[PDB]
Amino acid sequence: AGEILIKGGKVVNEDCSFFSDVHIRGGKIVEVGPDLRVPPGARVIDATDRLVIPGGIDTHTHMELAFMGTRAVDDFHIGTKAALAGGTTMILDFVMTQKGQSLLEAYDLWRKTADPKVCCDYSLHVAVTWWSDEVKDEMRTLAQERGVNSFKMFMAYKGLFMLRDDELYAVFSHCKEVGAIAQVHAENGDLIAEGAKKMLSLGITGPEGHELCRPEAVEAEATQRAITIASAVNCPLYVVHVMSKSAADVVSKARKDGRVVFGEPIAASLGTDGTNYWHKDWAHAAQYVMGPPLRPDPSTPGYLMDLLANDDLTLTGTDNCTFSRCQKALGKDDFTRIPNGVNGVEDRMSVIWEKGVHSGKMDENRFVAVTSSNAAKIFNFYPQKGRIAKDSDADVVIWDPKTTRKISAQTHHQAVDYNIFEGMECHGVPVVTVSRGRVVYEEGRLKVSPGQGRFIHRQPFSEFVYKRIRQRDEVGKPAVVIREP
Amino acid sequence: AGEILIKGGKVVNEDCSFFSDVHIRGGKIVEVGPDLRVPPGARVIDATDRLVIPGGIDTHTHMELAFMGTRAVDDFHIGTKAALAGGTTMILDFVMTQKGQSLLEAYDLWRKTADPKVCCDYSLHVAVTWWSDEVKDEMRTLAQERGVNSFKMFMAYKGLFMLRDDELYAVFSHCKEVGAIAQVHAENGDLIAEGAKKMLSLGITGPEGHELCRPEAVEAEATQRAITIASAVNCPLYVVHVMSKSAADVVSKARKDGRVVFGEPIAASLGTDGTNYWHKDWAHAAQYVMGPPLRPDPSTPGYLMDLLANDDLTLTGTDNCTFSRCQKALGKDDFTRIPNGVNGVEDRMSVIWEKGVHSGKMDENRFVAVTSSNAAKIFNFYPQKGRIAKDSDADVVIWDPKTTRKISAQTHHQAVDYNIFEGMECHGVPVVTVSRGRVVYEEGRLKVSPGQGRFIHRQPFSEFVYKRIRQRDEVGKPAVVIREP
Amino acid sequence: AGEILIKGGKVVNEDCSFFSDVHIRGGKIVEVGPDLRVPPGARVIDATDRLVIPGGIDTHTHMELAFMGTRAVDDFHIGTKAALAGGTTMILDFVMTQKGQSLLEAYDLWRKTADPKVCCDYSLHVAVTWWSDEVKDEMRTLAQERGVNSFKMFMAYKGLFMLRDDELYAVFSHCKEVGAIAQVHAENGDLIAEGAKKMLSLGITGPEGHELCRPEAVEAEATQRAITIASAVNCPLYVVHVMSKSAADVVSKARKDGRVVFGEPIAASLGTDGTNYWHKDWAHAAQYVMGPPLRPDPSTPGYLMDLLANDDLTLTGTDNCTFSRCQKALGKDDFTRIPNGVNGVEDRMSVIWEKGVHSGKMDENRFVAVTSSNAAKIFNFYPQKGRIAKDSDADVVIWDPKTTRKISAQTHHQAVDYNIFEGMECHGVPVVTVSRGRVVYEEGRLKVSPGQGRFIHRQPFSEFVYKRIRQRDEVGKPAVVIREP
Amino acid sequence: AGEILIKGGKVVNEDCSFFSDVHIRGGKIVEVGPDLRVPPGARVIDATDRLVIPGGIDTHTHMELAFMGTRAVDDFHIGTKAALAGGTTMILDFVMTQKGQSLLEAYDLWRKTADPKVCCDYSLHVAVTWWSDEVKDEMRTLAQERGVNSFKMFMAYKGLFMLRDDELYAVFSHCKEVGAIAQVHAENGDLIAEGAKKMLSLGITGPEGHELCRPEAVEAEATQRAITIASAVNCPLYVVHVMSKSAADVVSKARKDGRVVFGEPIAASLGTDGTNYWHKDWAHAAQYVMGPPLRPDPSTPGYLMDLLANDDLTLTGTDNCTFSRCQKALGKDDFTRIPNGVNGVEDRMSVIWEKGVHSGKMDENRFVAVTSSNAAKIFNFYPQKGRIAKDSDADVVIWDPKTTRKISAQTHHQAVDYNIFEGMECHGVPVVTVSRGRVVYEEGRLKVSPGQGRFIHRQPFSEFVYKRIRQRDEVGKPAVVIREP
Ligand SMILES: NC(=O)NCCC(=O)O
Ligand SMILES: NC(=O)NCCC(=O)O
Ligand SMILES: NC(=O)NCCC(=O)O
Ligand SMILES: NC(=O)NCCC(=O)O
Ligand SMILES: [Zn+2]
Ligand SMILES: [Zn+2]
Ligand SMILES: [Zn+2]
Ligand SMILES: [Zn+2]
Ligand SMILES: [Zn+2]
Ligand SMILES: [Zn+2]
Ligand SMILES: [Zn+2]
Ligand SMILES: [Zn+2]
Repeated sequence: AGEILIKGGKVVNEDCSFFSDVHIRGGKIVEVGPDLRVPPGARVIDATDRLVIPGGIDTHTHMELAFMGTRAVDDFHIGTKAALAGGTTMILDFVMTQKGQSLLEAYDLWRKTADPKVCCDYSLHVAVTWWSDEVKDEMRTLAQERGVNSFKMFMAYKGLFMLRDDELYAVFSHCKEVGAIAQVHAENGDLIAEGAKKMLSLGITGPEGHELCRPEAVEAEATQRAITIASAVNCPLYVVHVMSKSAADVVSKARKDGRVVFGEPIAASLGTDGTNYWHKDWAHAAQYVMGPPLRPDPSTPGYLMDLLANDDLTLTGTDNCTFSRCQKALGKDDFTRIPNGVNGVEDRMSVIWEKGVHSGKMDENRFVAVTSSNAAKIFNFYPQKGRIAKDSDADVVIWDPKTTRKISAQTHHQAVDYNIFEGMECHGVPVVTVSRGRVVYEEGRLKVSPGQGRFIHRQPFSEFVYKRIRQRDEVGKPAVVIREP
Repeated sequence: AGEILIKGGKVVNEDCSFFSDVHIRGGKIVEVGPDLRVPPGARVIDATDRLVIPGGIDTHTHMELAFMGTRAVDDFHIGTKAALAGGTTMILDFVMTQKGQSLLEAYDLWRKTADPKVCCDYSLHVAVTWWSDEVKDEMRTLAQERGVNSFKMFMAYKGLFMLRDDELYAVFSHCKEVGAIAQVHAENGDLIAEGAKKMLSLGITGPEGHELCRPEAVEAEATQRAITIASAVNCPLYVVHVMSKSAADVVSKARKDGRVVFGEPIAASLGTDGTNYWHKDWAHAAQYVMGPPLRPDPSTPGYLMDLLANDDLTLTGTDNCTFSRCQKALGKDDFTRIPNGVNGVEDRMSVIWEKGVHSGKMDENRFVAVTSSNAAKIFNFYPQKGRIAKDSDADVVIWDPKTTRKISAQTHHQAVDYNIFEGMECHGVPVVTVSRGRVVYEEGRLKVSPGQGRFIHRQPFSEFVYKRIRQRDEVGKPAVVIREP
Repeated sequence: AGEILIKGGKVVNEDCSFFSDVHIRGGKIVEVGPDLRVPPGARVIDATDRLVIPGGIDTHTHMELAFMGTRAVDDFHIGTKAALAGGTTMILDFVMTQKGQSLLEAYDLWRKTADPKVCCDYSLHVAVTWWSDEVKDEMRTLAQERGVNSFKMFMAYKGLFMLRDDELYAVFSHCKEVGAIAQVHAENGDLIAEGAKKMLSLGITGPEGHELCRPEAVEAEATQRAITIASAVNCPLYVVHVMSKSAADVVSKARKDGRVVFGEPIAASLGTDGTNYWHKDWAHAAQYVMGPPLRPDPSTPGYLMDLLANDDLTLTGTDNCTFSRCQKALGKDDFTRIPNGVNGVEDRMSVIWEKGVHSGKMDENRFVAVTSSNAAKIFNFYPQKGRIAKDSDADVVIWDPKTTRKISAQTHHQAVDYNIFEGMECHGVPVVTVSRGRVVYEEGRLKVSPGQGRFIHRQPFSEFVYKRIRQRDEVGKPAVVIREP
Repeated sequence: AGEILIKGGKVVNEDCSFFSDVHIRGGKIVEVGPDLRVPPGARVIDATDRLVIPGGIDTHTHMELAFMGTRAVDDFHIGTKAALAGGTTMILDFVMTQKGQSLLEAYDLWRKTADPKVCCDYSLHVAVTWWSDEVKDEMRTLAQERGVNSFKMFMAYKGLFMLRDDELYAVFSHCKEVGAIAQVHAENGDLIAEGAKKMLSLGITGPEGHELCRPEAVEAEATQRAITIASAVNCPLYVVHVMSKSAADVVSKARKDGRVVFGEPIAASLGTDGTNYWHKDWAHAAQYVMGPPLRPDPSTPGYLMDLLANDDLTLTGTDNCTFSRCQKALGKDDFTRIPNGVNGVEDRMSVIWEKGVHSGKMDENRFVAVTSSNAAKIFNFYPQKGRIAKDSDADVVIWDPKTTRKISAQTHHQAVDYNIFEGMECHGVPVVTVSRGRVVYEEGRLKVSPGQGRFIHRQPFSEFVYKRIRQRDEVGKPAVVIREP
């Protein structure tokens, strides 16, 4: 069996917190309540003075992605181990289909790579990086049979992944038809391409050139544009890696205006800023390079945390896409060649707790919402995950909100040899991680086998995403004026 | 016993909706799950094609209030009956303590009046309409022993209930000390007093004078002021009856800015507008008169519903404070003498469903949040109410979202002889109402006895309200700069 | 000679108003001051109780444009006559170069058509409707030798005039190089194309389909996008025909943010709204059809006037592009075939005075700014026009602000057989119009000859437009961080 | 006579810039034009490579004010000398009438003190620090006979100058009746009083306590409140010393909304920030203390300059109210006793040029608007001052925009022994200052006699301020609905 009783702790769900024990049997939570009996043989995890929360769900990872010449060093095995050590029990990774390549082939290739390696549960989003009848069919198959209800489109990466407004319109229309959510990388790829060309011609080859060629206006513009096209076809939209105040404000305004759109800041944009691109040490600066870039306005991470607290922004991922110091160095003379991507999978939970809960910006319940529950709602497996309740999956973290840990590449479990949060002292430590009903992390040690985690198959038409869309299809149809001919 | 099994319906909570039966025994929900056994003797309510939702909680009523010369016609008995017929199973009414009068006496007087009459559960807020050592002591007693964690302060009603900024500061400080929430009637009472004097001198004695003397700037101003004072003392704030776009925007901005404040639109401001004050029929116009007034900008109710959907605004009441046609007529020659107050207790649920869910602005789950769950969270009895779950109170409504009912003073159960929503066709009908585990409304008929309802005693420091306040007390203390003398 | 002395009136300039006579000799104002001597032979125009203002400058006309199959009925001759009768003494018309056609040929063709016909002064903007080395050269020639410092680009009209973001970037870059201002028609042409296709498939063929296929989000999106690209290249930008609140707000925000951008509402969007597209009479509805469309939110024209008063919006034109009732009827069965364009050249001045000055939104001086002075500043001939002062051109209107005139296609001087402002009672009447130092309109009668007006040759680098751009070129250059290799 | 010909320079007015000489005779500009003849005897000031601009007008000074126990060290003599040396040729100083004291007596006392000492022209605003029939009469006399059209009211300084909302309403009403503009010190005096009491009890006695007791919310709140009351009585309003982003945004929103209100940032809030209150050196920190305080958000001065460039904010003063290092030291142990006030009169022009024009935020013409022209328009002597034109007063500065000067208490002409802009390198130097047609400053040396300057008597109903107010009185009267009784 493996029975666990988590005793003495305070359960924290998105709605409220309460003292109760949690009885885990066979991969599931089978009872939640005060003073539960320890069945003979069951292991007791003593959660006295700890919070018992749903494991974190990272909506946004790229484990071992082949990108910009080289492949990310955190792979599905190490990446999921590092996740677990940081209190994160599921990741959602992007199938980065190449232009002209079958989405089903790319999906198959990702499942073959990840299935034997993941140490925690996971699922996949599929990038739609070109358009045709075939992609159209494949999206339906993915949504109805392969357990994927999220497709990722790019407005940046000109020549590589970018789609133009007419194609986004079509793609978004078909997302709505198959009951998928549309995710977008929202930056203006034409401005980025011109921008970088210009920074290089001016001899600005360092990482400050990377930020200067695509300042936050370029992100805010494409964010509004994506929302507008999606609003025109009544397709639900998800803006991945919101990095800037102005893009966050676009999302905030559109939601207030009743648009079905969700904004996802990431640990990087919540925990540090882009002043690091101006560091005198080139290696240090390059560590932070990713698209969109972190912003040189120091008030950014605090502001994004305030909007995350208030639900202008709704949930978090990390965009974990790591490259070692010697891989980043590929762009020593030209920032367009630094492989883009930062760490976060392991530290997300502590970073958000320290910058969001300890700071007084959000409460512990909103913390659960924005680290697991909302991901489960949008991507369609709530309350199977994201809630401590009978019948839910036993993905559970015992959390110490009072003790601190200092984040350091010297003690972290990620494969990357630096950490963008190097030195940060965070309140909020994952003391014990349970995944699929097994203790996989405790006393600073991991106990898990590659392949122990499972792919989570999801159904389309997630209710949290589609119930308003469908009611608007029914009452928001345009009408003709009846006239004499 | 009275056992009820509600079978075949779809349960709708704030987080998600799911098919399940609900077993009610002894005033409580004792089981929720699929295909439950009907125990011998238990009555089955067939909820096939219906939603099974928590009963509505009206945060804002004034049943039989003696006000402006006369007393409201809907009393605790008829008012709670009408509530039940409209799908609302709890009301929170205001103890309107007079200036210089003991808050404990006023509280006692309200409990004596309401206890033998209420047909559904209820609780009370207490108005703090003057300030002194005695009021200070009485507030502590109310909060610690009398089950009241909400105190109501007025920035309008000059000469009558109004408090100045220094007194609000003190009052708000002491609310924070006793773990109460501060509610405010946010209009500038000095502008209202000057405004009305001016409208009368210009011979504008009709109800249009009532709105013109205190247009929405006057509400927005006092709303910002209340938020600022409350932010200065770190006291949680609740703005009652938000009537206008601009005041709603103040609340929306303050929350985005991380201020602990909640905004409560009411059915009136969600379901109609203030163009009615300009109606050629004086009686018709006077029906809508209340403070703050409904606004002549027709886009108002739709905008307030959009902000309620997005959580800029968080929950709803009705400010039910009804006066018959012949009572309103007291101000035939002078709008300052029309007793202020409109209906809503009965129609709130259908009005919000039609204007909010049927319109596609919010989903059924957000509907439960803004009609019961959030009230229970703020006023500190969740999930005892506001949730369909084992151990919760059996206050449950079987709801038909597809059928319409037309609202009319001819068919309504309120004592008042008109209805501000006269003629409105609403999708969303309460077909069966269960209160304290008894069927009190079914087949258009009420079956309930005055006194059947119970006063709900609450504890202070509601966690949903105070967890951020307390963390800010711990990390947001101002520090001195250490200097050589 | 033709000497005129305008006596007894109050001169109104953009900065202030003052009593003075104005002495006109040889096409120029040669003296302004109190109690001027009447030289023997000079005609006195008695301006007692009248304002003496600079003639209106219409920044935005399409006289006799061949468009959507047919050509506008108001031609350079009738159009300029109608302008004069309405108090407007200069128009700036768009050379609508076709895709692949020489801009110089189109320019020559417009000068040949207009020179022998105009009855008042005029100048030209040139549309850049495709991109290449040749267009690049021609733009330089136009700017340096042909008196044109304004080029017009389209984000709408897919297949016809539309340019993509990379081309706008290049085009805007070259505008900056030649010291021109970039004008943009800011709507998303991909959304319009999809939108219309969809409205037709739903059998919405009436004019309401025209507005519904491109609601204001589509305008606001492209407006932000244009501003962003122009900000990226430091090119000054001008947004023509701002029709909606949301697009106006984009412009307002960008200016507050220090972006060099100007917004131009037109008489149509200041004086009426798009509810007319829903009129039961098809002919009536089609009268209002133009791109972007007038908006069905009735608060629009008032809001645009408030932003024009506050300088969020800076100056006005009419987009005068008129088609008779039988020409509009070309789209009786399909709104995509209604020739787009409304009237305004004649009524602009009275419409803006009535809706802006008489309403109390702006003063008479701001009225001069937004009807002549700012056009002269941006398009680079101030104070030669747009000011009553010694040495300025004698384009002068004697204006009665107190008397009303009702606008009617029955009394107007435009060739079109209807008027979108039909029935409007406007305070503010042009009683006498002086153009090039000659009385061309008085006692309701026109006295002017086709060809009397002159083309105004302008120089590039208008100081009002470029002084900030050039200082930013000097201090806003991006810098490299100096690092060890 | 004293004739001066200023030759070879570029004249810069609010509307445009142009090459011309300026002929000065007898205190007036008597001709402006190219290549003017030098009359025998006239002194030529060679303005080759210089701008010739209207002298600066400082709307906001307190020369030798007795305040908080002691009197400001810059008096009318030294203060006006320092003004002249900085390119400022007029100051408007506040008659600080004490509570219960005759406004006419205070006015007389200020004229007696200033008349024999001023070295440049000046005028006065009168503070209305209490309310009664007598103050009412005195305000009329001041406005009609004493040349004052601006009255200053306080929402801060509880116990000392503060007025409550009902009194502001009355005061603002009477300002409108006498054709005066209402100026307000907009901070919530009740919050300040509580705030400071709290900071002291926590042992925060340093200048950081001064800012922390009244953060920018306290300013923004009172700013909105003042605007609302003034909007209710249709009285034009002027918000003095706007110090914070949020208060500036209130003003910006109200103007966009068509409210007649003007915002005046000062040199301090445009040129430095409130991080200085946290300096380890107490003397340094105390130098910056004034009400409202400078703000610790470093983006503030840049943001205020952007809103000044865009006309959200309209004109500038300095609030010059200086106290020596040993006078500031009066509050060594208690920040409530540091005499409030900073320097600026001398450096305003260079500070604004460097931070506003050199930075690319505004052009030279907007610079003239916000340093002289708008003050002259609002306070009612334009174009007698604020314009280089025939008949205007010869208050003229020859300005070098290319050379820098470093500001230092070691080289400045103010009496105060420190400078809040210490060390700042500003482009933009006043090389020659002409006041009343005499060279009073050249080659770094002053040549002027105490009493040479004149008091400027103004008339009420300034047109720039009142033309919209009066039109709204005529068309914005509320109407009754006509009903059967
Ligand atoms: N961009 C980046 O740096 N991380 C992942 C690649 C992407 O999605 O943009
Ligand atoms: N105002 C009103 O009309 N209803 C209740 C009384 C109040 O709270 O203002
Ligand atoms: N569009 C329109 O209706 N008038 C002129 C053509 C254009 O510029 O769009
Ligand atoms: N406050 C200040 O520091 N300067 C002048 C006094 C005032 O007006 O507030
Ligand atoms: Zn991305
Ligand atoms: Zn990514
Ligand atoms: Zn109230
Ligand atoms: Zn109430
Ligand atoms: Zn156009
Ligand atoms: Zn046009
Ligand atoms: Zn002040
Ligand atoms: Zn002052």
